[PDB]
Amino acid sequence: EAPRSVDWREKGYVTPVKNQGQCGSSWAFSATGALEGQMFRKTGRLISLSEQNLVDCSGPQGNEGCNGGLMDYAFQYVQDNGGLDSEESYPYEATEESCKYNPKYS
Amino acid sequence: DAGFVDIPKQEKALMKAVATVGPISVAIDAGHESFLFYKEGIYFEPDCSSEDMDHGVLVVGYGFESTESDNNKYWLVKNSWGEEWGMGGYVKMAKDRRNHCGIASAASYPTV
Repeated sequence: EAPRSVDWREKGYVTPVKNQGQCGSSWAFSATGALEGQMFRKTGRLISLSEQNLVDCSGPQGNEGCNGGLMDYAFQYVQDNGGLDSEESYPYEATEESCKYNPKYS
Repeated sequence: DAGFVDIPKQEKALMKAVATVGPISVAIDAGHESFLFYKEGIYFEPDCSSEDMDHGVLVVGYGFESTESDNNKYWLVKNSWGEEWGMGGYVKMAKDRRNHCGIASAASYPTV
């Protein structure tokens, strides 16, 4: 039967609490938290992942940056992109910016 | 190939997924001042909707308060409004009270 109590923080699956600031990006923090947990499940490594990479780059999958989004659209972006950058390499700005992975027009 | 698994809209299905998979993304109705000013304890808001969710959060576990005589189960939820909100940034959401705030209505996790 399922246990009576479960707390994945005790097992090392959860990063510290973050602050989305003045931006409607809770969908991105929910999605990075679930991805941080499944990458720890797979590899035993807990790394804070980038909500900014989702806010800036997952518009093709249906998200709207600081104007709202869905965790499933963020998970589709992760699979399309082959992963997600770390928070340390692609830090949070609490505003939608250009996706550096978009070549744009030249 | 979609990159995620959707959990059926039921708290027992969510409980099994949390126990077997790890933290799960969920959405809740966070549009009540009781949640904006939440500080501690099991959160129960009589006027919460199980259909109109507007805020994504992360279920990292579940448990129960043995010194409370009924309505004592909760979901352990990580929010993203910083550590000064709630219990160091976390909230204990009422569990097994008719899908309170829609916590089991839009639950999923990524495939890796």
